[PDB]
Amino acid sequence: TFSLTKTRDTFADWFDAIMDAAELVDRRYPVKGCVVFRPYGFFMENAIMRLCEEEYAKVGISQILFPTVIPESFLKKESDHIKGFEAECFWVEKGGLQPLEERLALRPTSETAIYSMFSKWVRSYKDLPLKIHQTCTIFRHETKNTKPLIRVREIHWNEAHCCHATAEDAVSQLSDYWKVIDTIFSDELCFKGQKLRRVCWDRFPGADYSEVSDVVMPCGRVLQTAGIHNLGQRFSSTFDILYANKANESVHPYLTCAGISTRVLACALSIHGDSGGLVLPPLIAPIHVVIIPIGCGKKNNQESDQQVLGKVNEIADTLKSKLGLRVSIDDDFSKSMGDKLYYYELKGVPLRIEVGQRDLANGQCIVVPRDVGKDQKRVIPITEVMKVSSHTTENHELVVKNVIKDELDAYKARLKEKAFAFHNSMVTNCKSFDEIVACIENKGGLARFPFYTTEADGEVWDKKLKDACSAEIRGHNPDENVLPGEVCALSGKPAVCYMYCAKSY
Amino acid sequence: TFSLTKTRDTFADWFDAIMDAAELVDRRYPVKGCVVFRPYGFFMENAIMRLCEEEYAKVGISQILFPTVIPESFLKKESDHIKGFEAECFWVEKGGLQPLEERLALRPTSETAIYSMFSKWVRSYKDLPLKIHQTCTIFRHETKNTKPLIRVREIHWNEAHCCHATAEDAVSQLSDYWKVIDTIFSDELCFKGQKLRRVCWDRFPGADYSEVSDVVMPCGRVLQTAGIHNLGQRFSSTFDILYANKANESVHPYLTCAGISTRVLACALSIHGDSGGLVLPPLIAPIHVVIIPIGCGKKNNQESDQQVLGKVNEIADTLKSKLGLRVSIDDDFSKSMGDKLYYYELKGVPLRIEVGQRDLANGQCIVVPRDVGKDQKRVIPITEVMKVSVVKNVIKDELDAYKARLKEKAFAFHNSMVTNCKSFDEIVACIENKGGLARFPFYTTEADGEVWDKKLKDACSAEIRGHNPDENVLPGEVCALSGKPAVCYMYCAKSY
Ligand SMILES: Nc1ncnc2c1ncn2[C@@H]1O[C@H](COP(=O)(O)OC(=O)[C@@H]2CCCN2)[C@@H](O)[C@H]1O
Ligand SMILES: Nc1ncnc2c1ncn2[C@@H]1O[C@H](COP(=O)(O)OC(=O)[C@@H]2CCCN2)[C@@H](O)[C@H]1O
Repeated sequence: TFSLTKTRDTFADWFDAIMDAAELVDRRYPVKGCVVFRPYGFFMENAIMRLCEEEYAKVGISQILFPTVIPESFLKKESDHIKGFEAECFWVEKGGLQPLEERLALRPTSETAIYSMFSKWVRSYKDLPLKIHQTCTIFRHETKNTKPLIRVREIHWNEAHCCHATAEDAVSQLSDYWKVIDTIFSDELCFKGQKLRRVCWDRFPGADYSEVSDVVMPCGRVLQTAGIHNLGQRFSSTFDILYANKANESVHPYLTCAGISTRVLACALSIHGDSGGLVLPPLIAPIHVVIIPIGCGKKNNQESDQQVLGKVNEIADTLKSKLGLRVSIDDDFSKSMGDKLYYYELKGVPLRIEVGQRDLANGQCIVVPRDVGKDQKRVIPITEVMKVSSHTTENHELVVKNVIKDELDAYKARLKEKAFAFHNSMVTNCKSFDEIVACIENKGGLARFPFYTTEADGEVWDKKLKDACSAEIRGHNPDENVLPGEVCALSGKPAVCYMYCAKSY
Repeated sequence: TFSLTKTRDTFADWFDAIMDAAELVDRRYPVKGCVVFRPYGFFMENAIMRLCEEEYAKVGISQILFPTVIPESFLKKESDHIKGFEAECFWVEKGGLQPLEERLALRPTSETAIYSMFSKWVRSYKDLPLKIHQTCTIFRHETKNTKPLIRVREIHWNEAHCCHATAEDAVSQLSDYWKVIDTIFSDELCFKGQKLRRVCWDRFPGADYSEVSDVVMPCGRVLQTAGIHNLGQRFSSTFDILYANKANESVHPYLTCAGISTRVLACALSIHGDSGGLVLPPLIAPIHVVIIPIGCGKKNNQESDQQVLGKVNEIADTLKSKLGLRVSIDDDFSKSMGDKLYYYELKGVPLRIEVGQRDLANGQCIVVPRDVGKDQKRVIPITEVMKVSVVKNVIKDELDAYKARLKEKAFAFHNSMVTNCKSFDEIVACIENKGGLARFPFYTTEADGEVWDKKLKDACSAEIRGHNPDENVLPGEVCALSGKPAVCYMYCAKSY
């Protein structure tokens, strides 16, 4: 029976227990770090990735699918990329009883395979921009201490890869990627991450620079939940991607990529969760609304039951047909309300509506959002609940309005406000080594501090911080401008940026 | 430039040529049988699997995702299953530079993985039924004569697996799978296959029996394009799946499964295609309607061009926003009208809308369906094209009429490729000259029938595919081969 307040000290146990109790994943598959996505959990993952796919389509990035297997000669082409990943590669060496003539790696990430094909698809400036993405699984062997969604050896994800005529287009693409992240993470999943330029000594292998969303988790560690990279022209030279420009000069195009995985789901579940279990944003709720008939099955009350059950159906049909909501009806009269409520709250269903004989007589039903619970139940007339208004805007877009929709939207907005407040509370300004360390140890989250360099010699301080408190310098936000005359918290030299330090997953 | 006629003799080449010219897939990925799905092709495959997912969801089959890797120990548990699939296993043997403790197989199909987990998930009758499906790729190493979508080594597919309390529930599940297949194949993709109980000597390895859709391709060979299987209790025993029933008895549940792959897309493209290239059912058309401004860029005619382009945008906006259709505008004036026509013809765009000054002055536009072409173009008032009011619109009507024309023709093709035979000679003669499916009354559905299968393969390289149990045997009907009373009508064909 799941009942555990979700705090810094308890989160790790809370997460493992909720994974099982809500039947999201099954870790008992006998391959370490390869977890079964069970139905209730997979619906959430699929919803997140479908949204990504949909949003990528709107900004001209086309969905494709590559094979899982990458030939060894592809994977070894780019030096810095392969050294970064070679320990992570599963190798296929036989087909049946016979050895393959060329070994095949299961993709740890798809740059080497995709850019080998870009080399063929890109011959002229006419072929650019070339923007694709795929939703698939990748494979990482060396992943240690596996945790569902957060650190696994088979990882469900989406990767976008774009080929650009110029440096400026490449830079502009990064903003397009960030637009999609904000839509997914904040507008839809109601949480926030710290946007950073990753420290240059820990860039994506092969990248010219790497930008990330480091999300504060309830334990106080950060989780890298988006990776958005400018690969420059390095891969284009290695994989011989060349296009003839308008002057018929042969040019190496720029490459960019963006990746999100099951960690996005990890964040949404973890940040919004409470002592009763899950609290799901509407996007990823397999059931937006559970309607529960109450007080049925009484003696010589078969007629009243039919009327109650009849109205429950008319509510369900309106919510499904007119609003597109996912609705369930729990008409199992053997189960007590206590046991039903436990279960639906455990599973994080945003709204329950209770309809019974008495309330039906008064023309009312009870609507209870998941985050605030029974104490702040809403009495809403049944007529109002059935009330749907619609209009068409200038752009011929249908705008539907309804109280249950309003309640879902208000629910989202409360989750968002609470999640953003949590993030904001876990960014702490520090003016010294000691203040950063005490923050990491006592509070967790991100320690923000002015720092003297964004260049490679900053790694010296990354190591001291790691040794002192196991926190690492994650990066800085270039859009945050340092005040003149501010000094570096660590060296005393003039500050050129604010670095962010944290314990990482 | 693509202009290959699509006949029984040219189909194989026609298929290879249009895969490339339409940029559906890319065979130049240098692992044999592992092809890239390019954007235009992937839209199609994705539309088909999303529909399958949606339909399965509507009948209580929930989507899940299992790992790609299956440990060797799991894979070898069911004797006939492993004998059926061992040759086709890619074996993962190293993690980094280090050999793996236990070999991992890339899933050739997921029964052994999934039923190991059913064992853990099933405890009592209240856990049943348990119904799942997944869209993913599987791996079959031994596949030869690879051909995109039809015969590949990495195969994009959907597989559904259900666990049932009774034998009757398992039989009823097969009917649900079949309704979904009919929806996808016929209602949406506008083609037909022959439903058969697969001959018992050629069942799915580990199945009690197999049901299939064998679809007639333009070359006259048949392609197994759906596989729907009753696994009985065999796997449940092997993987220790047990449930406590209402009377607290420990009993084995019944398992069923169903699979569709990239072959569905293959059939749709192949059956509807013509000498101009693809002809796409609306479900898999990345673009339903291409709108083309015509007669623009003339000397001193910039005013009239912006009127034409303005109206072209108004039509696109109405079709996109009000009706939900996928619409593309080709206003690139640097390209010839001939090159545009050829391209959208080749890519199979259901409808072409042409808008020019001349037609704009009469308040009209030209609508050309892809299947019938410019000889049967429609001249439709623009106000009617813009009129939207169940949603009704003349362009939506043209897409529906187009869809119905595709179905009628593909169904007629199927029907013309089923030939009734009353003797061994007629079967051989049908197979050798006409192709398609040879249907004949036959004395048994059981294992002794394989003697005649062997004789037929030796004569003309055709095999007995199976029989449809729904077909009534005419009173007094005799077996075409033995003269004994017929108990079924077998279907024989050359296979892919
Ligand atoms: N073990 C794991 N378990 C779960 N999620 C993970 C794991 N490892 C990484 N992720 C998730 O994959 C995301 C993208 O990977 P990235 O940042 O290294 O960039 C790229 O790879 C580029 C972009 C696509 C093509 N390559 C990571 O940010 C993390 O959220
Ligand atoms: N090499 C290939 N290339 C393209 N498509 C293929 C290929 N091989 C097979 N198919 C396609 O996969 C389908 C399912 O395979 P099935 O019939 O043996 O049944 C099952 O597997 C059960 C049901 C799912 C879980 N197990 C085949 O009908 C064919 O359409």
